[PDB]
Amino acid sequence: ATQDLSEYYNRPYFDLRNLSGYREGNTVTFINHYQQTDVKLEGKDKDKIKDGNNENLDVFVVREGNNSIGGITKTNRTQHIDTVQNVNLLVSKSTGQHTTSVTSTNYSIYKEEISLKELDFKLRKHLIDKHDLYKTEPKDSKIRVTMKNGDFYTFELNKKLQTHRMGDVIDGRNIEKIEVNL
Ligand SMILES: CC(=O)N[C@H]1[C@H]([C@H](O)[C@H](O)CO)O[C@@](O[C@@H]2[C@@H](O)[C@H](n3cc(CO)nn3)O[C@H](CO)[C@@H]2O)(C(=O)O)C[C@@H]1O
Repeated sequence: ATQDLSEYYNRPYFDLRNLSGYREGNTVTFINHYQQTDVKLEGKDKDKIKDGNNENLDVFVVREGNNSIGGITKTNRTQHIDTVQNVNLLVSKSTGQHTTSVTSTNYSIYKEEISLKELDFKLRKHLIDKHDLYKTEPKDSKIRVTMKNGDFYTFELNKKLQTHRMGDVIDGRNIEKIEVNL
């Protein structure tokens, strides 16, 4: 399962921007000058995308198992050459009963609207790359994303993000900080 988790979060992802998605049923189809991708609506995403053509979407694609789940957002209304938000990321690791660390960095946000799919996947890749995630059993460790209004979103690192959450989106301007406890 840990193996499975690392295989999943090590997969490539594709960050598509400002294109059309065509909803037929519970599937949104995207076409690139490179790939056709079919994206499943499994959650509250089902309630916002219109049947037929939807313009000016972005989508965060991870091939499952060219099928991906969720990760669809409104594209940015304006070009933001500067970032949308700077977010303190705070990782805490206990390399034993004797030693604890905190890494404290800046996570830039470039999207007005971002999916949980994107946060979950990117943070986990980060954590794999720089903090040995999934070299050990994850147990109880969680990412937590906290907003300015105190609302929060939890990602449990012992399982994949729940498919019904992949299409949930938040306002990237209102993310306050991100905290992880390995
Ligand atoms: C609503 C809000 O502002 N935050 C709220 C979040 C948030 O609604 C969801 O993350 C959106 O996807 O949910 C919290 O709880 C989740 C559970 O919602 C989620 N869940 C439950 C089930 C089955 O009943 N399937 N998924 O499970 C996770 C942990 O894996 C969380 O508990 C959250 O993310 O923290 C509560 C939070 O206040």
